[PDB]
Amino acid sequence: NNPLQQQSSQNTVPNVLNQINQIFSPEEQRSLLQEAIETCKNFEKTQLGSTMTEPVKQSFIRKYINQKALRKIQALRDVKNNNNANNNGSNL
Repeated sequence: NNPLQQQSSQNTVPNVLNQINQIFSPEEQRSLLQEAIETCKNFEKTQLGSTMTEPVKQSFIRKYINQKALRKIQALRDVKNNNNANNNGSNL
């Protein structure tokens, strides 16, 4: 009787950026973007408090959103027999 807390497979899952429109609604994405900007200021206060270029901040937001998306996907992975699917087809 070994203890069980959680278990999830780890692997590189590419082509997840295009799935951001399926994982999150655009209205939600806009809110997340605004939150990410505020988060960037939070990051700025702790580290990197000087002249910063725009792409590094943009990359930080993209990484932040992607990490959050992965957590959400993992949260939905907690249900068994649950996976993303197109759910579009026709029987003919």
